[PDB]
Amino acid sequence: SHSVKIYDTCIGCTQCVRACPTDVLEMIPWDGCKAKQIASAPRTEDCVGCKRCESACPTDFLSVRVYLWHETTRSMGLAY
Amino acid sequence: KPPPIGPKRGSKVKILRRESYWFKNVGSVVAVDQDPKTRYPVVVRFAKVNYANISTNNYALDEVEEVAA
Amino acid sequence: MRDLKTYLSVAPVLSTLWFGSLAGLLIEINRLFPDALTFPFFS
Amino acid sequence: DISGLTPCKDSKQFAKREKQQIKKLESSLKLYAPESAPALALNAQIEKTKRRFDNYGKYGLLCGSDGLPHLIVNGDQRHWGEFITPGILFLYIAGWIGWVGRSYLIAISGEKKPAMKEIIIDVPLASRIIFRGFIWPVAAYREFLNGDLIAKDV
Amino acid sequence: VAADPDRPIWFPGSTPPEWLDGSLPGDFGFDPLGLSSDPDSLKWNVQAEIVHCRWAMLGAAGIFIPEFLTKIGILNTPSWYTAGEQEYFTDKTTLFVVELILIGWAEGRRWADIIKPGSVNTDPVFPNNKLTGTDVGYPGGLWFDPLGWGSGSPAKLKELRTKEIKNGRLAMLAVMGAWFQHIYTGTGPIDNLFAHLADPGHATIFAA
Amino acid sequence: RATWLPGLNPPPYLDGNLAGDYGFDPLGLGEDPESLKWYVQAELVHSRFAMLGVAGILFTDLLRTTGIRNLPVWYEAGAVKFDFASTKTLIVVQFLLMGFAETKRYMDFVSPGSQAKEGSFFFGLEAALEGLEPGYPGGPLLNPLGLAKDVQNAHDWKLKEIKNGRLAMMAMLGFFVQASVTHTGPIDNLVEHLSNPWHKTIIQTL
Ligand code: CLA
Ligand code: CLA
Ligand code: CLA
Ligand SMILES: CC(/C=C/C=C(C)/C=C/[C@@]12O[C@]1(C)C[C@@H](O)CC2(C)C)=C\C=C\C=C(C)\C=C\C=C(C)\C=C\[C@@]12O[C@]1(C)C[C@@H](O)CC2(C)C
Ligand SMILES: CC1=C(/C=C/C(C)=C/C=C/C(C)=C\C=C\C=C(C)\C=C\C=C(C)\C=C\C2=C(C)CCCC2(C)C)C(C)(C)CCC1
Ligand code: SF4
Ligand code: SF4
Repeated sequence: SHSVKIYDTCIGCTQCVRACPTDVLEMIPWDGCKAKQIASAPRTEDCVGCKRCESACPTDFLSVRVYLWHETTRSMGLAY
Repeated sequence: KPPPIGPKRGSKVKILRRESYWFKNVGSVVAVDQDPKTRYPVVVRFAKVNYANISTNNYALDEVEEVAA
Repeated sequence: MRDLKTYLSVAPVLSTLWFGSLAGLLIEINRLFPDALTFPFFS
Repeated sequence: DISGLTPCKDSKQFAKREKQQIKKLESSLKLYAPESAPALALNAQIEKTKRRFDNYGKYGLLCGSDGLPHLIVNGDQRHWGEFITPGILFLYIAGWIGWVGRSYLIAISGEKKPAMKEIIIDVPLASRIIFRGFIWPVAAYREFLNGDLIAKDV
Repeated sequence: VAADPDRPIWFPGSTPPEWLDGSLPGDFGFDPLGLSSDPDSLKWNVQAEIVHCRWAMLGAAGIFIPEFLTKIGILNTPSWYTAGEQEYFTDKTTLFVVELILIGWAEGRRWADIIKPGSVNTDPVFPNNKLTGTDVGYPGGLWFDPLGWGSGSPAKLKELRTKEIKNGRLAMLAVMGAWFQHIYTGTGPIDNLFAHLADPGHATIFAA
Repeated sequence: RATWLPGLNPPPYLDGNLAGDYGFDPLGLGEDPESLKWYVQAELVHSRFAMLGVAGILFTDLLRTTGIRNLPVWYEAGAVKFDFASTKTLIVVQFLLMGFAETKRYMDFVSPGSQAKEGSFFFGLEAALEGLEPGYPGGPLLNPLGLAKDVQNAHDWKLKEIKNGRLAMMAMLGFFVQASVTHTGPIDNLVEHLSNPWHKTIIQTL
């Protein structure tokens, strides 16, 4: 559904995923920062698009980035 | 090199990154990650916050340029 | 008091002081010099 | 006599506006005694109206067919009291406001937390600056020549 | 300017404020609102008290002495309240401008003396002249202090300066009393005094 | 020194070595140094023109009021139709000549060596325009007498100049306003003040 992307400006503060209410994100090891971790987005099918991840990305503009795309029943957040 | 690679701690620096809030604005380098594998070591501290109420951001060495002052 | 003057210098208190003084100025001008459409001095 | 407008000192409908407003204020004047506060205030407003109309007559205002003063802005020397002299009078004050504000923001710019000086207005600083905008048309001109009016990008 | 921690205060039993150490000439600790909590605010209010006191003493004299030597020590004075309506050898707005130009000189020298403690002591025309006043508000010069009484021990000077402002405070009170009297009452102040001394009961502020 | 009101320090951007300083710049106009230089030359020229003005008004009105010559009032003096020449020609001639004067003064202010070096022909006089100073040109054309041959060590002369000129400028503003609300000459207003000083002032104009 939605296309979440994490760019290489991430500092690995784990706010993107601790804010994400649908388990879309997960921190993985990395070698590009002092924290040695970066966020990944495997479960984009569970992405609703609420952008709580990028409302918590403390960078110049953003490192995590949500692109609104094909909306399915779970990205639209329907219990019916 | 083990000696510093980037600007000095306190060197007021300009941002050449086009997507940042402080583009073509000066800053104040508070730290430079001397690890020669990180992509954006230059920790800058600006005076005025961005839209997310943040005054600091990591920048690269090529995305930064020190002023003549 | 230093803090009372710090509060009197705050933006709304100083704004209402400034605009009360200004409004009294323009009011007394439009009472002493009412109904004014043209500047007749060196006209 | 320009733009097809007769002056107000020799207009008929302007005097008719005068007479009509005076009769309107006199119709509201035959309901009180001629020595009480309402009648005195009505007579004061009446004299105010009459002097108003006579002043608009004597300044050379141009009253159209509707009988109201039509201001001329084109730049006619007879009608610089309409726009150009009060326009300069405006721009002098407006640039005063802007210049004292700009010199204030530049004054607090070298502060540790400048924003608190925009909330808590430093009245001594501004008051020392509040008269510095009296000379704005020359100080601003020099700041433009010296390069201090407009900032540089870096 | 020596402190007196156990001086008599305006309101005995109360603790006077910290910014009134007893140093000043006549500080009985009367500052409930805190209008002199700051040091510089206190230094300004001191000279304000001093000059309000002195102007009010000159005012009380020029009100009551022309009203005492008019009702009994027979003279001819118009009044103190309606003296501004009387006419003289100058237009009313003219001599106001003249006394403004002449008083503003001295008051600007005072402004300088308050901002800079010693700046205006040299006569600008004759710099050999001088005012030998170290204390702000008390210029020890010839035109002000020719008799040499404004000098000496700081304790005698302090008791003399509190004598000064003690007379001046009730002078202020007396002048605004004459104001409120000539407003509430029709006649003048000394006539009000005689009407009070005739019947202290049925002569007061109360009329109903 | 004595700077224009005691109790105030002079601004640090002007002090001492300047023609009659006295430290009066409360509105921060001489804060920038080149602005101060331009304003110094402006002041000197303004004061000298104003001094010539006060002389040409006071002298003419001494001749007029006493009755030595039937010269016109300063107020109504511009519309005198001269027989040999017209005002329409005089404005143009003034424009030409005072342009050759003031533009030369300017090009010296921005470049002091100018007007005397190369191709600056003024009837072969390319030496009297040496300048020697900003605001104090010197030379046989401009100071024939040469009372102040030196100009840096002539602080007394320049101080006298600038003080008399500040006072002449203030007197010219006096002539401007005093004779726009009273519509007489300065000498008339003076002898009106020297008859009954306490009854003929500015505020005795109702
Ligand atoms: C922007 C549009 C606009 C414009 C252009 C005007 C213009 C005017 N209105 Mg209208 N008005 C407007 C909007 C507008 N109004 C609105 C929105 C309302 C509803 C709030 C009104 C309600 C209204 C009423 C009810 C009245 C007016 C009046 C006036 C007149 C005011 C003249 C006056 O007293 O000034 C005189 C000048 C001053 C008050 C400024 C003085 C400034 C000080 C002295 C500093 C200047 C001196 C300084 C030291 C510099 C000197 C030079 C030297 C020292 C350098 C003028 C024609 C009055 C009038 O007479 O109508 C014709 C009137 O009765 N207006
Ligand atoms: C002209 C007014 C005036 C001023 C500026 C001062 C100033 C001062 N006095 Mg003095 N004083 C005055 C009049 C004044 N006094 C009079 C008239 C009395 C007798 C009633 C006193 C009795 C007095 C005592 C006993 C003491 C002082 C002290 C002081 C100092 C500290 C208090 C302070 O901050 O006062 C600042 C005062 C003002 C800013 C004036 C108040 C203004 C508000 C608007 C008043 C409004 C209410 C008022 C009651 C209405 C007046 C009506 C009137 C007709 C009765 C300061 C130097 C103390 C000190 O250190 O002594 C040296 C002290 O111990 N004063
Ligand atoms: C030096 C101070 C002083 C003195 C001696 C007087 C004296 C007098 N006043 Mg005036 N008065 C004063 C201050 C003073 N007043 C002030 C500050 C005000 C403004 C609030 C007034 C307002 C006033 C009015 C409106 C009237 C009088 C009247 C009178 C007379 C009758 C008394 C009366 O009606 O009680 C009223 C008294 C007061 C309101 C004063 C309040 C108390 C003051 C502050 C006490 C002064 C200090 C004192 C010397 C020391 C304490 C004494 C004691 C505790 C040991 C009397 C001659 C009346 C009159 O003319 O009748 C002939 C009258 O109509 N007075
Ligand atoms: C200067 C003055 C009077 C001056 C009078 C003059 C020149 C009179 C001149 C004339 O009469 C003549 C000669 C002749 C007449 O023909 C003409 C005039 C012209 C009329 C009065 C001041 C009069 C001043 C007065 C009355 C001041 C009262 C202040 C009080 C009570 C303050 C109280 C407090 O401030 C404290 C002390 C401490 C704080 O913490 C708490 C509070 C409570 C706020
Ligand atoms: C005459 C007239 C007219 C017209 C006019 C015109 C057309 C004009 C134009 C004009 C123009 C075309 C202009 C432009 C400009 C530009 C610019 C670019 C500017 C800039 C400026 C600045 C920058 C400034 C600033 C400031 C000041 C000085 C003030 C305050 C402060 C500040 C800082 C804001 C008419 C007929 C209608 C009417 C009458 C009048
Ligand atoms: S919020 Fe942004 S910077 Fe923080 S861990 Fe997530 S992607 Fe990285
Ligand atoms: S948009 Fe919402 S669901 Fe999608 S990754 Fe961001 S926080 Fe998680």
